[PDB]
Amino acid sequence: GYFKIYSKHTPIDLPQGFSALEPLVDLPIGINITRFQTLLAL
Amino acid sequence: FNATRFASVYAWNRKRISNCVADYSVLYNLAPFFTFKCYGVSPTKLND
Amino acid sequence: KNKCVNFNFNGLKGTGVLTESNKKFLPFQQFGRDIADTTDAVRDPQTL
Amino acid sequence: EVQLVESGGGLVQPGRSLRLSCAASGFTFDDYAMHWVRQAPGKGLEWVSGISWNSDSIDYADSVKGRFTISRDNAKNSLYLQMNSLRAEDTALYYCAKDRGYEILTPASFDYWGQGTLVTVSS
Amino acid sequence: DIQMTQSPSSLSASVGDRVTITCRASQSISSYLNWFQHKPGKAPKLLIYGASSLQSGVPSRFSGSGSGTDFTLTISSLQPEDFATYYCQQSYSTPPYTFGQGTKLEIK
Amino acid sequence: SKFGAISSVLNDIFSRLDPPEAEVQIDRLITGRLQSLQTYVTQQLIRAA
Repeated sequence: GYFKIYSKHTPIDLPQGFSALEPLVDLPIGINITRFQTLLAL
Repeated sequence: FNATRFASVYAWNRKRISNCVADYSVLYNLAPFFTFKCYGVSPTKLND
Repeated sequence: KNKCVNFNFNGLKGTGVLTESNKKFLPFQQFGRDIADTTDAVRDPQTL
Repeated sequence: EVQLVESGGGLVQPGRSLRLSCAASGFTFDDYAMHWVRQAPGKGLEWVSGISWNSDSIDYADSVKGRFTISRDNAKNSLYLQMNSLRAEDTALYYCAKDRGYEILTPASFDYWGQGTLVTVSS
Repeated sequence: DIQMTQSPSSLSASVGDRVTITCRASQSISSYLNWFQHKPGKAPKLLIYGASSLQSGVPSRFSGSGSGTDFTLTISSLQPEDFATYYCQQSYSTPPYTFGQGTKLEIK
Repeated sequence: SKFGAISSVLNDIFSRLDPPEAEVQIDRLITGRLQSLQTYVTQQLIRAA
């Protein structure tokens, strides 16, 4: 029931390297998720 | 606990508690709560 | 600090000497362990 | 500390109809059942009628069936009692009490009361 | 149906006495009775809900007891503002919330 | 290794449980650690020989 969001920002296909993502935010949501879609700006 | 009405067992209601100090002596010292038996933690230790 | 005291941090009891630590915890990392899986570094809830 | 203010009392001739309102302010009203009860000038208390938290379960006294009607407006936190076809034996003092629970016919009884309003049915 | 009887009607005592009042039922109601105090000049107030459960905010001097067909209320201190009429009400039988007769209390 | 107990820390068992079953948990942990230490000593004796 918790939505964990991990984030990492880097100054640069996928580049070759190793970078651990720190735990950013926990969300006490407790819902079901089966699909998703990103959001852009025109 | 002092809620006037409860929900049915199939649609059981869930409430999340956080960011507060919890005192369990309020629950413990009341006679009507007859069935108070706990799993994995001794009730007397809840206060600490 | 700097003497053998019985400590209790958030229900975690123990006996030891609390000293300054140079370890750089992640801003989120709360507790700490070692190679031997023993709690050797901790963060005070009152003062970060 | 809860308040129960009642109005609509007075004196009417037999066979007429009058209207009572009872407003509460000291507690949450959307989840409590309410009752109207009667006290004769020279006798004890008697129950009259009752409505639940919502207008689903409604009860009237046997002696007053088919004559009196109770209503409830949750938005303004009040209930109402319309008295119809009054007789000479309905000149008592009526109290507007609140039930502890939410249903109508429960072992739970009236918790808080309010000062009764006096009505008279005579010429 | 159900019938409630008040064995005493008027009782006299002093400020330093202990008084008891009994309410009898026609048949068993399973300890589902309530005790109400009614001052002659203001709105009546509940003293006891259930057989022996004391309502919040009232002095602990009053004590209710009894189960089955008979029930009893007792005052141990008799403070000088305890003058009122006491009623016993059942909430278990098919007749909804039928009340018993009054029980006058006077101090002398 | 918890060795079958609810936790591998004695202080957690003390602060979380009453004596009646804290005793059982502590007994389980004690017998497990004793077995491990016995195995270590037996291997040490063989290697010493």
